[PDB]
Amino acid sequence: QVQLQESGGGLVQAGESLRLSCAAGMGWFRQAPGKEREFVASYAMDFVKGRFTISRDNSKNTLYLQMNSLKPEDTAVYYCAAAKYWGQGTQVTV
Amino acid sequence: MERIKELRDLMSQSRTREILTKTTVDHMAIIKKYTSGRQEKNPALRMKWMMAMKYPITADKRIMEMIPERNEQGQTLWSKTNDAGSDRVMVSPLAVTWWNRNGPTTSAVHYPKIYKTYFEKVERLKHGTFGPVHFRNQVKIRRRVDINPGHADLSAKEAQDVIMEVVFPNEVGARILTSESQLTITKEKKEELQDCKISPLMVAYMLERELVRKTRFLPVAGGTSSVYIEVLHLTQGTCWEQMYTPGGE
Amino acid sequence: MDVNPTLLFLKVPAQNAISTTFPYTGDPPYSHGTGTGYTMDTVNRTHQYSEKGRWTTNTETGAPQLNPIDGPLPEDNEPSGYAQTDCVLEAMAFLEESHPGIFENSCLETMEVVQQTRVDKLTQGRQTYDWTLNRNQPAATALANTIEVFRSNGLTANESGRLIDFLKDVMESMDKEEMEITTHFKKKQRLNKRSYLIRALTLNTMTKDAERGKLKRRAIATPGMQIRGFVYFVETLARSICEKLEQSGLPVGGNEKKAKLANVVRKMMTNSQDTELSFTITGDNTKWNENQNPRMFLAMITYITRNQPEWFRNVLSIAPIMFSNKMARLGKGYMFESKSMKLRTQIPAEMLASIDLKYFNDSTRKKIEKIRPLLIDGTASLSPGMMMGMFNMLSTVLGVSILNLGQKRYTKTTYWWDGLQSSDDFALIVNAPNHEGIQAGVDRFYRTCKLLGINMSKKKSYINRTGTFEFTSFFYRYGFVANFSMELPSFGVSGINESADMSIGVTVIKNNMINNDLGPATAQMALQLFIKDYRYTYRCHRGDTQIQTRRSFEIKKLWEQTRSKAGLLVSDGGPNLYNIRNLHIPEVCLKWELMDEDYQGRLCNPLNPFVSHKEIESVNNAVMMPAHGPAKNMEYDAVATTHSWIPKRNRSILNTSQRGILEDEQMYQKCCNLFEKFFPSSSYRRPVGISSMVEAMVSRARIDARIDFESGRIKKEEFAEIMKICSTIEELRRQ
Amino acid sequence: MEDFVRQCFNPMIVELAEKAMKEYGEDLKIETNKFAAICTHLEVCFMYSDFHFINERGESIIVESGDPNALLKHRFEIIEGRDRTMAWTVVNSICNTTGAEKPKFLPDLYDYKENRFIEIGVTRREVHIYYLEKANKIKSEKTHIHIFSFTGEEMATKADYTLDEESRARIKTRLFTIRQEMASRGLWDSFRQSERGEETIEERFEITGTMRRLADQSLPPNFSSLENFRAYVDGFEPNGYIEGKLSQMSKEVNARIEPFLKTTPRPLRLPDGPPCSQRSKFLLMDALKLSIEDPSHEGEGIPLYDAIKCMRTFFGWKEPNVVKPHEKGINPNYLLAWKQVLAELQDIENEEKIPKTKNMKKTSQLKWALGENMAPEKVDFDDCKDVSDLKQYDSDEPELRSLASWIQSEFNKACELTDSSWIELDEIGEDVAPIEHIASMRRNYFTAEVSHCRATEYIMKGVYINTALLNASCAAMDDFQLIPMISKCRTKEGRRKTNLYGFIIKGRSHLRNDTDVVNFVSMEFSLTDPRLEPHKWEKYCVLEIGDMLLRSAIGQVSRPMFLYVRTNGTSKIKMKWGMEMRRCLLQSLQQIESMIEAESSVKEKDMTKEFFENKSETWPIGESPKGVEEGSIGKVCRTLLAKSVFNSLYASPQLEGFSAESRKLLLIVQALRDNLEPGTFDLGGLYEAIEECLINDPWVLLNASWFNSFLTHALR
RNA sequence: AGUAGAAACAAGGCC
RNA sequence: GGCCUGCU
Repeated sequence: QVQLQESGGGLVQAGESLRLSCAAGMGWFRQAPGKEREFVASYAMDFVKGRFTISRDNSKNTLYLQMNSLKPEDTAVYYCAAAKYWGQGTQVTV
Repeated sequence: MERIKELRDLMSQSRTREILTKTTVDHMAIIKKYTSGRQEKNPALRMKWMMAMKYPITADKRIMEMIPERNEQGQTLWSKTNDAGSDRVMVSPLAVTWWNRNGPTTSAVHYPKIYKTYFEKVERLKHGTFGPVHFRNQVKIRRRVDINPGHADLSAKEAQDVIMEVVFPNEVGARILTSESQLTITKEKKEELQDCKISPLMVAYMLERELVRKTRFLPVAGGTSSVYIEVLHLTQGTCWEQMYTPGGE
Repeated sequence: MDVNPTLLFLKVPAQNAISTTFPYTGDPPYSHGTGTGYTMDTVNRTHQYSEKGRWTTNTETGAPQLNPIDGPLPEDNEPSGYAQTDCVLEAMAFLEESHPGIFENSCLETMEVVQQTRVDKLTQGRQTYDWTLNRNQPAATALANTIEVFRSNGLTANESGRLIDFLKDVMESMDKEEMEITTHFKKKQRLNKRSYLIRALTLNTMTKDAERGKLKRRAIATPGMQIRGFVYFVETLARSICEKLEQSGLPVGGNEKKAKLANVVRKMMTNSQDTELSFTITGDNTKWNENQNPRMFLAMITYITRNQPEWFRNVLSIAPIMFSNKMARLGKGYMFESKSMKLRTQIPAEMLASIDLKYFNDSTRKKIEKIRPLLIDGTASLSPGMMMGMFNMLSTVLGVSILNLGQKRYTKTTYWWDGLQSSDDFALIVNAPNHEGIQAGVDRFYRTCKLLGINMSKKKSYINRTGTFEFTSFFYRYGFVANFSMELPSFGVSGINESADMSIGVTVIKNNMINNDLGPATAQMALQLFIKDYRYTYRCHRGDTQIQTRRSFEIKKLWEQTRSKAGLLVSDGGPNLYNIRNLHIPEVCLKWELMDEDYQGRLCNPLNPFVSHKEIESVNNAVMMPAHGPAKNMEYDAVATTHSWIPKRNRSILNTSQRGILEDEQMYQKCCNLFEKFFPSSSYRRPVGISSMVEAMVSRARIDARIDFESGRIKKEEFAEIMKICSTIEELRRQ
Repeated sequence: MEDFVRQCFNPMIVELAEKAMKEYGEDLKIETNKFAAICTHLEVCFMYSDFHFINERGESIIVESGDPNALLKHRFEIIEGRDRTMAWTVVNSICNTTGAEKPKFLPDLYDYKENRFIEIGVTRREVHIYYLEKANKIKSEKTHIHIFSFTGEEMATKADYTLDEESRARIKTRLFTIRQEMASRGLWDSFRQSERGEETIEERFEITGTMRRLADQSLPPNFSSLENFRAYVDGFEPNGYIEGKLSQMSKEVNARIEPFLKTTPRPLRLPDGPPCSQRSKFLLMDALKLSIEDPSHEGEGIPLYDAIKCMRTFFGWKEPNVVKPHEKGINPNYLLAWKQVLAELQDIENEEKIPKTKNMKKTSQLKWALGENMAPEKVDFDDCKDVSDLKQYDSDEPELRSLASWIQSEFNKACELTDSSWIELDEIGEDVAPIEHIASMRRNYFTAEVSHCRATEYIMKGVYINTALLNASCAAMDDFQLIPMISKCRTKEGRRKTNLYGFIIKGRSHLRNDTDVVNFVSMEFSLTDPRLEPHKWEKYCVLEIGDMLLRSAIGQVSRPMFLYVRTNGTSKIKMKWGMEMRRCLLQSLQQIESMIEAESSVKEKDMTKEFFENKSETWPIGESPKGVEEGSIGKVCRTLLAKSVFNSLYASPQLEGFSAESRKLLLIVQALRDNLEPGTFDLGGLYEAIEECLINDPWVLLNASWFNSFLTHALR
């Protein structure tokens, strides 16, 4: 019943910014190439706190993840999730 | 006889009849407190302002038939103009002093028996023995202490039934007091005040004050006894201690 | 040489002579005219501290309301009412965790009280805004008028005699199409749904007088009678909660406040080792009431009442629901003067919505322009925040939650803090290993306060090392120091009556000797001055003097008539036997053994026409509004003498269209006196039941005539006369 | 089943049973058999009680209809049919009058012959079980019990049946009528067993209708219904949400502590403008006294005669003339008022007995001086809207005025000793305890120190003037009244003396509100020439009225003697507070006694005598150009008394605001001097709060100057 | 005029 | 001119 599509990923410079959006409680999760899933935001993880901000428009049915001051260690597929329902993910490469 | 007669007279007039009919017993209190008189915000200012008027106090209508309208020189003692929202008439303060020099006299022998607390205080102080004043810093520490020295180990509600059965034996209702201490208190205060005619309400109030235990938080240094706390102002100070032993001990 | 008292502080520490800095010997400031300007200013200020919220229009009242909750976080140190729901819920959760079982217990006792409370408890209150007449009236009068209107409209559940049933009727009135009210000028007027909603949700605004300690005047509010029961229940719950919190100081007295302050300072400093530094902040909160949103109180209570019967939750939630939609009456109005034509005019505040702005100055013009959008039917919507400390206890609960949120278990850092909160005032003791730690702790405390809609007044606050601080005019310097300047205004004649004034004065001297460290010689001087003022006020001079007054003749003849003149009361022109040892004895009992039996009997005569006693509550209780504090009641020891008269009433009702209230007063008092003569316990214990007056009175007449014959004065002739007179009044009540 | 009670029973019983139904709060539609059963119980109660009368004998007289007579006594008097409160009222009354025992449950009837209760109950079941059932329900009962049952049988203990048997035949005929009438109805499928003692109820407080919608509009911004918000709250648990917002919140939201050092505090700025004027209601430093040396006490005497006698003691009167005009009024009116006062004083002197209180004529002079008929007439807005001049009352910050040096000298000479005792204290109970003796000795020392002080004279002047003014306003509301300023002192030689400073004319004083103003005109003699400090007398009109000769070694001075005349006003609150000026004595001497006690707590001994006699210890109580000057404890007493007196005289909102906002800074400075590392969050805000209270009041400006001097001397 | 200070008093209303 | 009220 809940389909999800992520937008707003891509190639960015280190120290740059990026606004992920997921069209549909909700979470943003990430997967680096050599690992399983990592919690980003729902609350934010230690590795992304202060840099990254999660915000939703319930009238647009969209969840946003505003990433700033990006590091090479953010480089992952960023997946959106609804709580059981998972997006396909958007590639972010820093 | 009389009581039902003014009852019938009240029911004669339509408005009072309606008030008596539609008003239920529970609303008794409400309508009794129903008044247009606001509670004064600055009592001192108006007491100093009203006493400069003629006829500043109020008294029952009966005053018009016990005290003459004027004294020897013609200073008026009472007026026939009633108060705002009562049948009482406004009268001059002289009508008080007049009542204390030529008014009716009675036998006040039973007031000491009624106002037990105050007379016990007086008796305790009259036989007290003072001692030397010692000047040294007093470490006043704040503690919860009982101020009433005659409390019979009863709470407010606990002694309220006792008070009713002592004064209003018929309105007690379901309650029949179980504790035997209450039994003896009822017996004593019943046989003692059997014909006292001060007022049921004041008798009940003073019995409540005497029997009910009351407690307050105060800065004390030493003492801590009920008899030693009523004179806490006289025995303990900022830098002086006055040894005292009430007459009871 | 020029004299300068302030230089005295160069040798005597400031707190040891702080009494000199309290000019409480002169007339306190008073307001003279309308309080409409202050009301409008307060409304605008409350609405602009939450400007960044979101606007809506209520579908029932049609008024614009501003919701700032969960709004943007503040980016400046200015006052802000943008409280965050999640943060406050978390604070309450931590409060519960640190004090398990607090909410459940408090809710249990509150449920007991609510389901056993009676309607008459609402009469025990000061002025309340009666909507039947759109004016402030005594609580009992407003309650009676509202009950009469409800019964006339068909809402008679309050006849059950239960406050919960009265509130049920109040809520049911909200869903009525058309109510009816009475007005005298009697005319029956019809109020539609919206008009009655606004009349039940509105507040009456006045100006606070006798307020010492500030140059500018403020405005205060009084709610109606429909919302006071819910407020009573909510405050009962909040009091039961705070009584379980040692960090709160609102539900206690002054001495308890001092004891708790001493305990907390000793706990904080003593536990601190040599390495930890300690600092005390003497904080005041700016715009405390204007920044507390009722929706947040709703959230706090619904979190408190979790896992409780739904009816309890609903009845406790009704109050903040009405405060969130509360309206405020602008006030008396505005008075204009024309010097060219030499006249004056008084326009009511309700015209501010439509009246042109040519008559108003720039400041008032702008205030009206800003407040007009919120004007609905002559009253302004005040949703964003509380007006004047109606929820004192819930605000104290929130402050105590903030204080407890730094117990070093939630700080997660070396620094920590504690202290005491009493609404609008607090003392905060913060300990940390270094000045940087103290700075971080205070910064985080301030930030957390700003997340709950609470602001700290930086201008009226300062931080020093622990050992010296202030709290509600109590100056602590290694131990609390007496002031005695706060109680100075209470050293005169109270203004109740002669005996009451004497007893109250001596008792006040005694108490201030016990608590405020009043000196012996100072107490004797106070006694002398009080006696002088008492004699000069009541025209009762020593009697042996030649001071001619309106009462000096009767007093002098009483003096010359009496043999043992030492027993005469000061009220009757006798000598004063009071002293430091006799301050706890009533005057009558101190002079009892010296009075002549004739004068003693004349004085304490039950048949005197002056003494009047109404209820057990008003026997020896005097309401003295203390300086720099809320109205308080005192028990004063006094003997019922001929001097216990009650003074004259206002008597100005005779010139007003509300003149019939006096006739109703007289008739109600006549009926009440008759009932009391029929039911002697009417005063001491308020009667209960569901029957009507005449039934009880006639039936008790039956029985008492019977039994008083079975032994007493009655006779068969009289008993039968009473029986058939009872039948006569029965058939009269039939028709 | 209710149709039966519709049909058979009379109204009286059915509404009695309906009110008994309402009594315990259960509804009649759910279970009605109880209604029928208890109404039949009530019916048997009536039918058993009525038709049964007694006369002075026992042996009840039974009449089918009560004949007109006094002989209508009822044999059995009913208990039930009444509310619980009244049922217990009758129970208690019977017990207290009959001397019988009080039952714990409700009886049904009382009887005289046997002087006891009857508890009638007719149950469906047979008697011989229900009887002992209710008997074991009732503990140790002497009330006789009697029950019937439908089969027709009767029983009772003692084999006692208390009245006629034809009545009981009546009862059982009624009983079987009931029975074989239900026979036509058919109710015994439940009649025998229909009540089992159910007592339960659930309290229901439901939010619905409009009040529910209001609940839906009192939630956080992103909630739609109270149901959803309560569900969210119940499901809410702490998951570190305060930390997230604290991290996200801007760092500019801080409470940084600014260190408070010696160089931090700056002197308070005083307002600049025209010099400050005099506001007192009477002359303080420039007063003059005409005396008689009479033996009367303060209140003893008659005012007008004393004033006239004092004024006749002075010779050298001259025709009055203007010296310094009011600069805003009509000085000739003041001149004419003075001459009118003199003329009417003579008029009183001529007649038989000096009146206790005199009323003056309402001439145009005092009509203007007292501001009569100047209040604008009150009208309605609908009649005055086109008037361009119509606007609000002038509401702006008061005029700014700079401090002058006269208030400093006035306070200086308000703390100086005098050649008289201005306090005659009342009596107290003879001291019995040693502590009372110590208190009395201390009090005597302070009275000796402060009685000879200008502050006490000002206290007495203000108290007397305000008392007289208030009493005259309350008594003579309409008509202008003359009141001579009188104060009685005692000389060093011990001779009592009276002093007449001048006169006060009170005007119309119809004071309703505590803020309503009563206007009067005050005239006071003096010798101080007003040509040296004119700015201090902006609102006064000063005439030349005579010459005075006081004995001096320089021949004899023959100084001029002027009259300060002005229009002033007060209010009920101001009069009341000025008539309680004696508490300044309290304030001051409480402070001094606190000092003495604090010092004596160090040395275990009372330290009053050496403080007042040796005068070794001194406190900083003023600054001279040489430096800070210290004085003995008595001078501190007088200084504090003068400070309190001036607080009571120049009271104003400015004083309160400045006092509070300067006590804050004083506490901060004290913390600094105590080495307690004081800190502030916004000191500029506190300074601005203090500086906004200083506008035009001489007293508050002098206090601010004193505070600046204290800061300058402190912080070292 | 005067009192006082963010608005008022310097009598009100009723005939 | 006559009368009413002084916290309504």
